[PDB]
Amino acid sequence: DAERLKHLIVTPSGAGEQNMIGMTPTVIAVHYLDETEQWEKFGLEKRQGALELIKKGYTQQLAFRQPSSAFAAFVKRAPSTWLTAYVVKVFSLAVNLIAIDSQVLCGAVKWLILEKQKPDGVFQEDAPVIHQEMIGGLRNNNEKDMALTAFVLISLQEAKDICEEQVNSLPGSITKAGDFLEANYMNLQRSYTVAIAGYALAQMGRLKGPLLNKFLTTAKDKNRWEDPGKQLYNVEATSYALLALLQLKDFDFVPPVVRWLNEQRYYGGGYGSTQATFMVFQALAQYQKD
Amino acid sequence: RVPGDKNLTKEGAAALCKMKHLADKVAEKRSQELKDRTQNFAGYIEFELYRIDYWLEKLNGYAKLSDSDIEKVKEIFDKAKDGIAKQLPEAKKAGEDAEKLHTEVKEAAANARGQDLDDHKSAIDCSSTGYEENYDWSANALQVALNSWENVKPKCTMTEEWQTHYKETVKKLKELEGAHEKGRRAHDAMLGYANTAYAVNTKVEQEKPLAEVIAAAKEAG
Repeated sequence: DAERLKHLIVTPSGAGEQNMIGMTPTVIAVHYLDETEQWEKFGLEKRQGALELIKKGYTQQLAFRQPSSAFAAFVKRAPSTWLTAYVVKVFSLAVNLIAIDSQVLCGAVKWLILEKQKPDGVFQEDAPVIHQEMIGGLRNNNEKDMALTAFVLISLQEAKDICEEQVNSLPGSITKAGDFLEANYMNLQRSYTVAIAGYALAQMGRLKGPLLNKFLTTAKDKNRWEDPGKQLYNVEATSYALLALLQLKDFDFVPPVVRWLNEQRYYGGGYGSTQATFMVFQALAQYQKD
Repeated sequence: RVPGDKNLTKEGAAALCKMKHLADKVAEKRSQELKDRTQNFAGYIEFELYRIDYWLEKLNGYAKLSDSDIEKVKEIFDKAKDGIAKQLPEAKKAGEDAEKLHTEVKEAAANARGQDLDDHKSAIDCSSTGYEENYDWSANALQVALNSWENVKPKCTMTEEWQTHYKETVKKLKELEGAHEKGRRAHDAMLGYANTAYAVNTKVEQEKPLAEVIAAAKEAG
């Protein structure tokens, strides 16, 4: 399992978007190897070198942090709600790996809540990312308000314990975004949005009743959350859906889902693999943990 | 246990299982949901007041605005706070009522479920009521379950002291649901004003001219 993950140790480089594309593989590979305990089969001496590359990616990313605590590809470009939420998502997972500045992370979380969350709980993207390949299933844009609100809310839930004391509006922001998702869940048509909003709601104990029935029923052959289209999006959605199954403590439906994800033999990679690499390894490392 | 005229039927045993189940879901789940959701409404209204204030601090994107232009934005911001604050005395009263009403709803349903359980006990299985879960735990669902029992109610039979607590559960759950609605109609009335103010902040940060920010404020109401 670890011999195929050597290509994931990437030296981060480039502007605000490219830095997070290059940073992503190294971060989740260290996280997968710590949890699954495969550092003896990979190379024990290589862990320190990987942390320095993650610190290198973290420090280079701060060159793109705007006076508003928001992120964009370049400093003179309008900040991206998706990019800021993604930075919050990678830094939330890298707190155990490298030293993350709490003001940098909690400033971004507070900017998302104060600037980009609409009064109805919906997160708004007013300046999309140039690299559309790094957003995964969000690219279709079919149900933009529902899928982007699930994405940002997942990032806020992962940064909740770190920023609860610095961002006083975080608790209420999380429930307001979860209210919108819960109210419009049963009308979702895309299997990708069922899995990303399913997990966002599962994180706050609201994936239950008819919402839990629709979530488990959109799974084709009780193993995958497949949408007719991209095989990269299906791996990403089934990873968000596996993280919801573990959160629900439903260790009855989990075995054939993990079986399918393993049967794919997905090891990350370059072009377009940002969300599928981050999510397939976050979900497989969590399955091993639970 | 008192003597009666008719034997208990399948539709009589199922009505008893449903009334115990509805009271259990109200005492352990529904009551808390109605309280949390009613009290969150007042917190959202206050957040929009606090949030507009933070945008008002930025008039001291926003730096590109001329002296005359900032007064127009400030006026729009001050009038949105007026409309949002107008809804706060009804949403605070709803959340204060839902604090007292929750404990009366939780208590009455718990008492109605301890005597209703002893009404089954040989005891009635009640496994088909959990299968036929429709997740409707309103005072109207509790009422139609009581109405269905009242039609198949054998006058050997048992006494109905549990019914006095169940009748109180229905009455108080309607009051609790009415407090949820009183705070829902206040939250929704606050949305128009908070949307106008949100649309201005976005247009002002996108450096759109004064005519554009005013046009966007008008469309969000």
